[PDB]
Amino acid sequence: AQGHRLYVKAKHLSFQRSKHVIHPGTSIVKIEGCDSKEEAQFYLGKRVCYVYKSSKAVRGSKIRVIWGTIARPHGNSGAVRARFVHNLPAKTFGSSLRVMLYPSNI
Amino acid sequence: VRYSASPALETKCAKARGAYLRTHFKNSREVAFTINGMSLKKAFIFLDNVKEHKQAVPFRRFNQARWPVKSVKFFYDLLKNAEANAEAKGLDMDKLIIKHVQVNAAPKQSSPSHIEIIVAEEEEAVPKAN
Amino acid sequence: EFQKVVVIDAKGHLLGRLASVVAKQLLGGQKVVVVRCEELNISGHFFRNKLKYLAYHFRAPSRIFQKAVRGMLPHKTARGQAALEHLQAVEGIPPPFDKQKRVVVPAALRVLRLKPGRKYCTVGRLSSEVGWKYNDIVAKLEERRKVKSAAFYQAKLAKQKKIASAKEASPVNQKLSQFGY
Amino acid sequence: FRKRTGDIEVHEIAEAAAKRGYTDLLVLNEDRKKTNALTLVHLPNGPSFYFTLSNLQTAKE
Amino acid sequence: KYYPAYRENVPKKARKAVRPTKLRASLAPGTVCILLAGRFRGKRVVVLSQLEDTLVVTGPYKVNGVPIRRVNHRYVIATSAPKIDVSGVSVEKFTKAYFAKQKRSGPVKKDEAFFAENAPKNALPAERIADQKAVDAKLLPAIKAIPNMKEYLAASFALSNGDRPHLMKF
Amino acid sequence: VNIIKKRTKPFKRHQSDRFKRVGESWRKPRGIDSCVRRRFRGTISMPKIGYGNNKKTRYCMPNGLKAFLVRNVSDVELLLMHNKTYAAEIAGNVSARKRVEIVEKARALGVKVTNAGAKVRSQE
RNA sequence: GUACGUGAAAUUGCUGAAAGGGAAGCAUUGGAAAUCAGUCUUACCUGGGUGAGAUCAGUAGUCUCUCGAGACUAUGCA
RNA sequence: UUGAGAAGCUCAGACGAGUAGGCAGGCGUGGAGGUUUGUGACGAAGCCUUGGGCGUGAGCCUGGGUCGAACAGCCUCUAGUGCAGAUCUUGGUGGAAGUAGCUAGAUCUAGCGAAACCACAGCCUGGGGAACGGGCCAGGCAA
Repeated sequence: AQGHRLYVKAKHLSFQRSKHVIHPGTSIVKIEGCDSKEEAQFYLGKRVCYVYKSSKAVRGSKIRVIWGTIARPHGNSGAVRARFVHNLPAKTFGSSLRVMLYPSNI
Repeated sequence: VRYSASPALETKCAKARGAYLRTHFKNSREVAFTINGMSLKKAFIFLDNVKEHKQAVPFRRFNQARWPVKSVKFFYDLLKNAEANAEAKGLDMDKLIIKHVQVNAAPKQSSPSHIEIIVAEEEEAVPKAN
Repeated sequence: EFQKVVVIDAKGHLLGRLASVVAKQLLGGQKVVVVRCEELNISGHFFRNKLKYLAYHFRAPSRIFQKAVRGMLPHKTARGQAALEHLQAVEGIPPPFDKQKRVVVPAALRVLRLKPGRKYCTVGRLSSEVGWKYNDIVAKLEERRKVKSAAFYQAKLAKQKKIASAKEASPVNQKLSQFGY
Repeated sequence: FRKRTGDIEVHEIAEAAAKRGYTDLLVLNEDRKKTNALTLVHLPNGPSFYFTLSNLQTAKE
Repeated sequence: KYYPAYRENVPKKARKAVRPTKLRASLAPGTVCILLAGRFRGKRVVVLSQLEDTLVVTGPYKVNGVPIRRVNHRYVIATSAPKIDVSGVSVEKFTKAYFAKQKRSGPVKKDEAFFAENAPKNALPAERIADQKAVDAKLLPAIKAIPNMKEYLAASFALSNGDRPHLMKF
Repeated sequence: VNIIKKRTKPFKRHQSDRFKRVGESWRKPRGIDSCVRRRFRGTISMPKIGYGNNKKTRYCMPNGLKAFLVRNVSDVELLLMHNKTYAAEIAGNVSARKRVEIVEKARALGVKVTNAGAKVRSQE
């Protein structure tokens, strides 16, 4: 099934935190192919989303999506800080986040 | 008197109640627990086995086995009362099951214990018409 | 690039450095399988590591490598417990993974990390005298698999040579060579 | 079944259903998100009955 | 009932006046573009002309079937494909009114709403197609001249493994 | 000026969960060595004047109206000129008889009733 | 239903639910299941016709006030 | 421009730990004079409830279920007025426990059945400076 995938895969690492205090308002996302702070500038502003399924059939479907937005880079390894409409659950650490290409600035 | 089960109206059921029975509460709870869900005739045979020491009631919550006869004797009349009340309604005897049983604490005057029992039926009707 | 299943060859790799990269990857919700763990290398000569084990009881380097990661992950945390099962350490290359690509970690390679003339120890050699008694059979499988793999490589090489000759013979190739393809 | 929409009253539904080809009309009044009254009329000018439902249990319950 | 009943403090004169929007350089009319969001995401579409915010764009109906539609510049990737002459088509008739959604109108008598016996269909008018067929008649001739352009619009944009949008300019 | 609150959750009393003789009503812990009174980490919060809400929004329901308790039908009449800011709360002991008189009057007056569907029942 | 007004908490039994590797416990952030919050184009303005009414009559009377200010009773609807 | 509860409305700036202690404004209970031409058998008071709200908070308003004869908001008057402790008083109730056992039968089985005690618990390893292990962090264990 070659095709689709107008987005770029990304992994949700953890929250913005000190050694012991965690602020779950913003989360660290490591986008594939992003390995420097200067490179992450391209992904600043994109719309990231978390896609998961559930048993309940809502509106005839089975998919619930929590949208978000990339805000700033995080370190020198291409990580980014993304704020979502609903803060991500703490169980989704090490999952997949889909960074679609809009709002495009290119 | 209002019982504790959503069934036990005139649908397929007959009741029976025990009030301030002079038996130890812990023994009645264990006796009630083991006989729940069994067939009425099966429960009668099992109670006989307890009297004849053929079978022993397990002691799970209030702890293994034991052979109480006084508590079983109290239950024998209630079950006999239960089927006597079933007959007055005119139910189908061979399919009676002990749908519900509950032992409650009584006033501390010896520790008595209220006992209730509910007998019912098991039924299934094939839909067919395919 | 990351995959659902990743096979990492442990030959010529430092234990601690290999443990670090897999520890981060395991917390990243990725399944990692490690093969040939007996051929891992630890800086420091053989006697020092032997004394280290004597002070220290699992004889399998696959267990030892797992044990090193186990204390290198939040084992108490239920997330760390779940991530532990996603890591599969096995000695040699089993058939379920022999016919698959085996990538390597640059940050753990001995040639890229160890100064020339520095003594090092091999876990499989180290484990041979501490309770492990399967070196011969493990080795015997290694040559058997590599001989079959080498024959497979020769067939693949011959196929590659034939298609390469066909590719060059194709006039389409140099029609639009301006793209660098 | 037709979900009531707009400012149309029951005396106007019955007239409309008379020419549409119906015989009787059932209304399930619901208030406070609990159904409590069923009123039914006989088309075109038959008697109307007004019952108050109780213990209405769905098939699931 | 016009004299203001309550205190009703009025909005203070806000010092905001609308100014023309500025679009990206590559968004010049006649540019192949990668549609990003909407039911027609992933197709390739040329830019007929610009608008206030969006870009009035259509793909060849006889190739891709993309109708003239407002598409916001943000949901469009500006591709550096060789530019296509779009001067031929009459772009002036394309306005906000032309692309305006039909007003919530057409009241119905309060008997037909019941029984659900008034449902119309807003099926696309022919002149809307005839507008596009004219646009196709003015862009389809243009595009075949450029080699592989007609097929390029036909193809659907997608990403393979190891695709870095920043590295490979679109 | 929208209805925004500095906090949703209520202030529960410290250790009010453990005991049942201890009521959930907030009581200031006066314990001399009380570390929870001392504002340590992992403890509970404590009411402060810093938690007050906007003075143009205090007493305002989430839809912007301030609840106003009307006993009888006389009270619902004086909300004639504040119907855009106040909502006629019907007292809890007002009988179903006067409860309809209050709701029908308030509907025509233009004011919003908060508990207009209590103890009553519609009929068509 | 005389173990009798209301029948709280502790406490106990039954059932349903989820959870249950030497605690539990609570706090933040969510998720999930379960459940409530509240929904509303509809009115306004404008146009005409049709019948009206009156606080309007190029109109007639009574009542209480202070000429005209009310409440009305006729009569016509410009 | 309507913004005179002048005890009002409005504008500006800085500031905000807290024991002993000092000052101020409030919330709540019983009853008392005034008042709401107040509420109430079309359901008062009370009670429970993962119903909805309000207040920083003390507290308050309301929906549902029970309930059945009284009750409340406001201004003042007044006091036997606010509880988690007192090895507190009284009543109730558990674990302990079907235990210690005591009345039979053949150690077991029936039958009859306490008191003491009880913040809550219960793997250690070390370090954790003040014991720290019984809770804290590193650890293993943990089924």
